[PDB]
Amino acid sequence: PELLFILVAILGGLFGAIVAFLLALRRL
Amino acid sequence: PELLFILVAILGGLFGAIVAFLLALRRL
Amino acid sequence: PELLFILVAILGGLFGAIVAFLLALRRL
Ligand SMILES: CCCCCCCC/C=C/CCCCCCCC(=O)OC[C@@H](O)CO
Repeated sequence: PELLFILVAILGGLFGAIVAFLLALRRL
Repeated sequence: PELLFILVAILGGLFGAIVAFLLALRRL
Repeated sequence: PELLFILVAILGGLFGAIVAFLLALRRL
């Protein structure tokens, strides 16, 4: 179950980076 | 503990995208 | 060990953000 929780953390970081990009476009 | 794990994973990706953007502005 | 679970979540989240930043960098 260790590797699966890593992908969850990796997928969450992938999601957070796109949120940072969408918030930037919201300003632009 | 599960909610905090996915939270800081999203915050890590949210924080990593901003630092990379500031690293990108350093080029140009 | 609730301390190191959060650290790997930060590492996994930062990993995901760098993935997306280089993933979107390919599209250009
Ligand atoms: C704890 C931090 C709180 C917010 C601090 C805000 C001030 C510092 C920086 C502000 C601007 C951040 C913008 C960040 C925008 C998201 C990153 C992005 O778009 O990357 C992809 C692009 O480079 C295109 O390939």
